[PDB]
Amino acid sequence: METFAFQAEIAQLMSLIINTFYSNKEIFLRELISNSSDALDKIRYESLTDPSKLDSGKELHINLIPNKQDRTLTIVDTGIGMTKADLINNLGTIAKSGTKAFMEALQAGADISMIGQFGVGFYSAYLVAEKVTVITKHNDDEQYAWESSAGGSFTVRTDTGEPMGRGTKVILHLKEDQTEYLEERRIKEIVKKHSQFIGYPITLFVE
Ligand SMILES: O=C(N[C@@H]1c2ccccc2-c2c(-c3nc4ccncc4[nH]3)cccc21)c1ccnc2[nH]ccc12
Repeated sequence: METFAFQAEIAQLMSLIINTFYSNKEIFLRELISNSSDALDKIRYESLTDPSKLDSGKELHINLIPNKQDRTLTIVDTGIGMTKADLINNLGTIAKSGTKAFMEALQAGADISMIGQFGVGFYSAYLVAEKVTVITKHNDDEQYAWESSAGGSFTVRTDTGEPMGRGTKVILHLKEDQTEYLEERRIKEIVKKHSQFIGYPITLFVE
């Protein structure tokens, strides 16, 4: 397991998300489902020129998996996934420019719910999670696990878990006071409100 330091910009954004008082937290699901949808679009478009791109799995879907025992909400997609380079360097670049843009928009009057317009909606996960674990598999790399509980650092290591084929799993280790997002009625309510038109089947698992 390797440990990396977040750059100043993104670290500050993560702290604002965790410290700022904001009641409309439910938007985190909309943002994560949107990112899954985008990743699914990417692998699908690539498969149009190179069909073998789907040898690692032809199904294009999104699964929402709540687990009360572990107090986690997992979003799983069979999208393009992320390579090690994406996890450590590429997305670090996007996180910096996106954070800078978003922070300047906030001082103007932009709301936290507009975070997705700046390419850093992923971080809205910290509105409800104390820790986020990302398990991902890209065709050009091996399966990796990225993880961070804020505090200025994150980790990356090869994942020895169940082989995914291709895609991304975003595991949200929910804060003690945010367990409503593990309730079937609550999740269904949110999906219908913000993601009813996503072009991929969204299956809400139950327990
Ligand atoms: O939302 C997605 N991805 C995010 C992301 C988005 C924007 C900026 C950084 C990061 C990041 C980082 C990340 N943030 C950093 C900040 C600084 N340095 C390295 C960094 N890596 C680490 C893991 C995951 C992610 C995503 C991509 C493809 N399909 C997906 N399906 C479901 C999510 C998903």
